[PDB]
Amino acid sequence: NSSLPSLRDVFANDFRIGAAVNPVTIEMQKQLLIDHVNSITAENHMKFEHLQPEEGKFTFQEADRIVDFACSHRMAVRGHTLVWHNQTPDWVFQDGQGHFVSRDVLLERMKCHISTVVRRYKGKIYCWDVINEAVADEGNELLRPSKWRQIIGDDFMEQAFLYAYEADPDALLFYNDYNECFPEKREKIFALVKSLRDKGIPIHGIGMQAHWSLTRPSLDEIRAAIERYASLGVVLHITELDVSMFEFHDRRTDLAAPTSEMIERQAERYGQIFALFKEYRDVIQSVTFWGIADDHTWLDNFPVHGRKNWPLLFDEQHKPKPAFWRAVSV
Amino acid sequence: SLPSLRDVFANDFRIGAAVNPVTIEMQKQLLIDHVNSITAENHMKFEHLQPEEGKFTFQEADRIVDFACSHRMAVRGHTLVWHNQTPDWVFQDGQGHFVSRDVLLERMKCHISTVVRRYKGKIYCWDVINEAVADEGNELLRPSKWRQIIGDDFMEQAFLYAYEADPDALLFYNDYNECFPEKREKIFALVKSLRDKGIPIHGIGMQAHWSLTRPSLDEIRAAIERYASLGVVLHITELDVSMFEFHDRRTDLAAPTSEMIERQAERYGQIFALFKEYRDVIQSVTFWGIADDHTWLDNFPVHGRKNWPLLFDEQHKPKPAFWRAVSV
Ligand code: NA
Ligand code: NA
Repeated sequence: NSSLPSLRDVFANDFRIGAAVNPVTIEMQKQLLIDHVNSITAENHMKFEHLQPEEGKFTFQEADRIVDFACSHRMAVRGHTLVWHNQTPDWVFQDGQGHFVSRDVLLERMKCHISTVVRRYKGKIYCWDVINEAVADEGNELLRPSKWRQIIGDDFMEQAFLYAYEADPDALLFYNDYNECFPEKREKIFALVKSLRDKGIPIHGIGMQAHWSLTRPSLDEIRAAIERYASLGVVLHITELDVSMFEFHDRRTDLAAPTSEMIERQAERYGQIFALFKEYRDVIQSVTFWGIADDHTWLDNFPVHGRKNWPLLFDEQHKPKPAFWRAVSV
Repeated sequence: SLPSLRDVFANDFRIGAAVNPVTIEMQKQLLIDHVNSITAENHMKFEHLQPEEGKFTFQEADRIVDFACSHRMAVRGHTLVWHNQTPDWVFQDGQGHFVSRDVLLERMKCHISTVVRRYKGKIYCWDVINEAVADEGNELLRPSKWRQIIGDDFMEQAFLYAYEADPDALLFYNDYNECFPEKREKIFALVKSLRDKGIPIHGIGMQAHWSLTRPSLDEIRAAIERYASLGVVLHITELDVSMFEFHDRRTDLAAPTSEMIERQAERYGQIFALFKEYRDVIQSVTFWGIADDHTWLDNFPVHGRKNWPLLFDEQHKPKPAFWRAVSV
């Protein structure tokens, strides 16, 4: 590593380079993070259930440790995430009686959470994934079902963005989602963000999660999605990048190591992706990987529990993989 | 489908490889995919072209030239007059005594004329004189039989014979350790002297048999500048980056270490950035091979010790060095 290029430095004129972390991986992967990144996202500890597990019980200790680490290494922080259909406790939607709460009560609870969390980190966190994954990932409807949407109505997203803007009007506010380059879902995401900007809602950016495979989305699909979203005038962040060794249909559990062909194709794929991101450096301002090295990745247990995946630029011993050298040489 | 080296550097310089007929077959697709210049590693040296007086054995050189010409590759001719790889007959009479100056010039002229005329129109440049400057000491030139018999104008004569045989060729002085300041100044003085005398010497060949740390980038830049100030063409003729420092004769390693691989990558990125910077004065960069399955450094200076000096590995895959070189 002594003579290795530093990712944040190679890309200094193009975009920030980020990693998702938690307090345990900050300790386990500390030197890689120090050597390579200039942005951090909490993998889990700024989600609703990890910040307000019971009403009026806020548990900021883990998030605080992550922000302290970033600020002491001059790293930016992306806040992830305020309003999502997952990892939100049931209390949020329920009354004492158990029944679903009203629209007005859920809006009050949404405003209080957003206000308390965003004001705590104002001046340290420069952007927030305000809405995560509201667009349908299947079928013909625009929006996924969720209790937020069921109880408030379809303007729940408008309200979330307005509450976050009031809490920190200097933050950049994002709509964040995955499968963002598949054309049908891209058109839904575009339509949604267009309609919010067309009402004056303070949505400043689109977060492209980029939970990609070796084959999907194609490079033409990524190009088309970057152009489509940039044409709205928003900022783009690539927010959760990883390149899975398995396609969505491949649910094998038996592989104890990637083949040479997988390792070589992943290297080619990461070179191709970074060349494209560099080509769109005027609209992409940050690329965050959902991790930093193959000793920790959510893809070990998703979408198949208990297997192993090798999705990042560094291996389990924190050494650069063939993908690293192609990524940094674009 | 990787970037092609000749394409990456199309606006900067040719990209070459040393070959022989066995490595053209073993590395054929890498050559076709990457280079636009070829040098014969061995088979255009005097002992491989005229092993006995009047016996010319062009078959292997012809095969290398045919390959190049069939793939739109230039050819650098290597080498006409050198103290190495020249048969004993050249300097001897029938009674085994050394021949006179005039007989050796006749032999030098006959060899150069026959060899250069055969490839005229196909080979665009020649390393006419190889490695004439000394290692150490204050003496400018190393002793050699060529120099002993003819006198110090042997180089002047070789260049005039080569020019006569093909006035359209670029004629080079080629040498190694070309960026060490003491040797650099001798090479400068020698070429300057020939040039000012009107000798048709057009180019300096910088062999660039380098290590991970020597010469320094500052040494390489000074040498490029010093030689370019002569007004000659510059070719990097025999580039390789040894995983061992020259005096390191260690034999214990079966594979490059991660540190070796990563330092070599940084080194090759530094060197190509510098070459690119000096694109105005450098017109070709040839490596002394193309992939680590064949390299003279596997047996020099330690016989049978493997080295890993080039941009592609033994399986013809790009190394970290490839990616940093093309990144510049
Ligand atoms: Na940018
Ligand atoms: Na040039």
